[PDB]
Amino acid sequence: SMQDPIADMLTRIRNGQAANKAAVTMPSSKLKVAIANVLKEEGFIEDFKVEGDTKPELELTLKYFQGKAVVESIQRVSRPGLRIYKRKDELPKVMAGLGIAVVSTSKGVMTDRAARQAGLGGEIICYVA
Amino acid sequence: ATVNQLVRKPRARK
Amino acid sequence: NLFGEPDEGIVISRFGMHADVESADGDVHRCNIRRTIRSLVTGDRVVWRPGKPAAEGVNVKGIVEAVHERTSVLTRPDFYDGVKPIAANIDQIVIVSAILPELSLNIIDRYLVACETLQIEPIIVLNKIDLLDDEGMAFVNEQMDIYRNIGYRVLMVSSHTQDGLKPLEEALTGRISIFAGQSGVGKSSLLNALLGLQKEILTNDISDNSGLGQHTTTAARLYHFPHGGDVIDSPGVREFGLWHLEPEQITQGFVEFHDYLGLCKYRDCKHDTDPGCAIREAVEEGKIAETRFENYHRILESMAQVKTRKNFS
RNA sequence: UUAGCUAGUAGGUGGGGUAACGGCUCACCUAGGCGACGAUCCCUAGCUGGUCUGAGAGGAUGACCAGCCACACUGGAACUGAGACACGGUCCAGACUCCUACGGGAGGCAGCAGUGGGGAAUAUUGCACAAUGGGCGCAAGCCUGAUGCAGCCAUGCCGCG
RNA sequence: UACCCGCAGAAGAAGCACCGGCUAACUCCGUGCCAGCAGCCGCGGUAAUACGGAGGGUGCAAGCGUUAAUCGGAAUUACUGGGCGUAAAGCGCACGCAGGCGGUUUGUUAAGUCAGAUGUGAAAUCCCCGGGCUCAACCUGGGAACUGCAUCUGAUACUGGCAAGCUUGAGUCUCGUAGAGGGGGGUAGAAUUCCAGGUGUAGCGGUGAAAUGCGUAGAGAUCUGGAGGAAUACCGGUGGCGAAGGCGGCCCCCUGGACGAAGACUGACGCUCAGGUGCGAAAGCGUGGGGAGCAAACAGGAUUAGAUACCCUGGUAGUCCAC
Ligand SMILES: Nc1nc2c(ncn2[C@@H]2O[C@H](COP(=O)(O)OP(=O)(O)NP(=O)(O)O)[C@@H](O)[C@H]2O)c(=O)[nH]1
Ligand SMILES: [Mg+2]
Ligand SMILES: [Mg+2]
Ligand SMILES: [Mg+2]
Ligand SMILES: [Mg+2]
Ligand SMILES: [Mg+2]
Ligand SMILES: [Mg+2]
Ligand SMILES: [Mg+2]
Ligand SMILES: [Mg+2]
Ligand SMILES: [Mg+2]
Ligand SMILES: [Mg+2]
Ligand SMILES: [Mg+2]
Ligand SMILES: [Mg+2]
Ligand SMILES: [Mg+2]
Ligand SMILES: [Mg+2]
Ligand SMILES: [Mg+2]
Ligand SMILES: [Mg+2]
Ligand SMILES: [Mg+2]
Ligand SMILES: [Mg+2]
Ligand SMILES: [Mg+2]
Ligand SMILES: [Mg+2]
Ligand SMILES: [Mg+2]
Ligand SMILES: [Mg+2]
Ligand SMILES: [Mg+2]
Ligand SMILES: [Mg+2]
Ligand SMILES: [Mg+2]
Ligand SMILES: [Mg+2]
Ligand SMILES: [Mg+2]
Ligand SMILES: [Zn+2]
Repeated sequence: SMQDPIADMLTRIRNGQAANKAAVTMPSSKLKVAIANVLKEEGFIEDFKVEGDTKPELELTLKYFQGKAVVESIQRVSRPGLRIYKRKDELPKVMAGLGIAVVSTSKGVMTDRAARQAGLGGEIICYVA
Repeated sequence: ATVNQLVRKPRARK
Repeated sequence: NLFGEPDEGIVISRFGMHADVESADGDVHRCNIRRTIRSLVTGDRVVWRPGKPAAEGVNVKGIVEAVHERTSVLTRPDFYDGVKPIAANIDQIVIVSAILPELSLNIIDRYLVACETLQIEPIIVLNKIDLLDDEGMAFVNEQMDIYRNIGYRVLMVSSHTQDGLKPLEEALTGRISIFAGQSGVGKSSLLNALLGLQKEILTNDISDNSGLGQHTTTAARLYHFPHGGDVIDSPGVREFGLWHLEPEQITQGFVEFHDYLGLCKYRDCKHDTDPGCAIREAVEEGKIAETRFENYHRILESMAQVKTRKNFS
């Protein structure tokens, strides 16, 4: 059903980005905040707010160029049907280093560019292309 | 198509 | 390749990829055919070469190179098949029928029209006559007397009784004969009673229906008379190819109707809806039976229904 | 188009057993054991370090080199000895051939070549302990078809005219 | 022995395959779908660079072609990296075990994973830089590689386990509304056919046209009365219901799910499914009933070349119910 909520999060981002929507809403969680705040610090989105404490509702502000999609495509890599893990030197790049790869480690959620100074590996979340 | 289907039986090489 | 002596021999039968060729002494020797041959029929004298034996005394086939000219030909057209010759090089045909399953008269009439365009003399021969009574036999004899006034010889035989076989053989020697007829009219059994042929195959005989007849034996197999001449068996045929010529030739397809031409009112006549037809006056007089005249325009009205789409050679 | 398999089988006591633990063996006691994460049955196959192919992931295979296991005409058994259930040790049976005075014995080229035969197809019935390794001996020395070499085979790679 | 000095003179030392396109190279003659060629496409019956030969050339080279075999090309068993409306393919449908997977908050364990380190992954082969044999092949120094496995110390975001939860997921109650949902038992009226009676007369019936068939024992038609059988006009509509096949007169009884409103309440109780399990159009099969109409086989008449089919008059099995 909603068994991969991160893949449900990537579905709601990719649709409203392409369909010229100004802002989207989604059910919040701890892990969804730990991904959207990284995308806010990497220039892909604008802002996020939390609403509700018994039903946590996350909101995302979209971002455009001249009415053109900033996030052109995003790819869920690991999934509950097949888990993907890499080491500190087998971290894949997106568009040969242009896009970022969201990898959550013990030192929080960071990119593979940020995992060079950290020297860790773990679960690949999404290819932000 | 499903990876979990190939756990039971792999792709049958002719 | 590596062929033998060019010589003249008689083709026994036709098998598509190959043919059975009898030599000049009585040797069954199967051969294939040349690619440029337009047609090859049963009983056609050809130029052929018997290959070469690979093992000494054991050969497989030869080839049939060339085909001689035709004395006669039996061309009957068909829907979506075209004009196809069945047999050729013959002087006499014998129309063979039986009282079972049916004895029609329209099957008789269009072989008469065909033989008028081939200069061949057909002979009406009935089989299975032992099953009827003398009351029924006298009626069938009466219906063939009309076919006796028109000049065609009628010999009425039976295979399981051996009646009339000796007068059937006296007029039949020195010639080749087609035993034409429908399916299951006693074609194979009359071949057994005349020849005395090799009884170890002796035919394929399956004709068992509710009211019908079956065509089990194939197109034509060649054998020889004890006196002289050849035999040609015929398929069980229910077809009538009249795509050949004009209905002026239909008037020529009947013997006694020759002597009554040029006697009607007009110079052209349909002979059915035209006033004062002298052919119709001859039927009303009784010198021509009305069974033939009603079947005569049935042939002409069959040309109103076969002609419809189109066909040409 | 193999779903149930298994009674020394699974476990325990005690005796016995080998160099060592142990159903390895024996009596008794228990009724369990294995198995849809493939037990069991049938067929096929020596395996691995690797070679070859492929951008890689994968794919096909296991000759030469090296490591290990099994096997030494077929089958079974034990002795000897630190080490074998023993390629050129023995014993018994079967199969085949040889010798014979008819009663008997002899033999194991999957060692080097080499013959017969099979098959599309694979070699001289060569030389030497000079070197290396091993065996015996205090050493000298001897032995080594291991190996070092030579010939044949455009069989492959590479170089030149 | 390699090596080296010296001698004589180009003297002792080049072939095979191809030549339409793929794929490098074009003309000519001979032959006449014959011979042949060929891996594919397909060439040649009167002008063939494709056959045979010649001329000339191309690609290789002491080798050159062919055959057989493995992978690649082939993303053509698709993990990387394929599809399933009609190209081959979504079981007829539903329930559900094992298996896979799982919302949200916190703590804990560090299981999976990740970081570091030790030990190990024999040598040779491959890779990196060298050295050596006149060169190369080949031999060889050290390093890297061998992405493996085992152990210890770490980090806790995610996945797993435990613990306490939370409510939007999934459920429970009440008030309601719609429906051919299923099963069982009655009941109605047309129409069909049979039978009884009445009035009534020469054809009824059927087809393109006719015939078989029925009827002066009075058919057919009409009216009265009765019997049996099966189906439910109109309503009725890309209308409704059911997991699906499917389900239609009305009424009662039993019973199933679906949906909506207002709240209350349990607290992931869920999704999915190989074997297994049940339902599942009609035909047909077994036993015992039932019998109008329709109707395989078959009877009979037209059609026809024959009619076996079509058309028509009849007609059994079956269609009906129980099991
Ligand atoms: N009572 C009887 N039966 C006969 C007579 N002649 C032939 N038959 C039978 O009729 C049947 C048909 O004979 P057949 O010759 O096979 O017929 P056909 O015409 O050759 N058949 P097809 O068309 O297959 O070649 C056979 O069973 C044969 O025994 C006869 O005179 N009397
Ligand atoms: Mg016959
Ligand atoms: Mg013990
Ligand atoms: Mg060796
Ligand atoms: Mg070895
Ligand atoms: Mg041993
Ligand atoms: Mg032994
Ligand atoms: Mg030996
Ligand atoms: Mg040998
Ligand atoms: Mg041989
Ligand atoms: Mg070119
Ligand atoms: Mg050639
Ligand atoms: Mg020419
Ligand atoms: Mg060379
Ligand atoms: Mg091949
Ligand atoms: Mg592939
Ligand atoms: Mg495809
Ligand atoms: Mg299809
Ligand atoms: Mg379906
Ligand atoms: Mg190594
Ligand atoms: Mg080394
Ligand atoms: Mg090396
Ligand atoms: Mg060099
Ligand atoms: Mg009624
Ligand atoms: Mg509560
Ligand atoms: Mg039955
Ligand atoms: Mg009918
Ligand atoms: Mg029944
Ligand atoms: Zn006239």
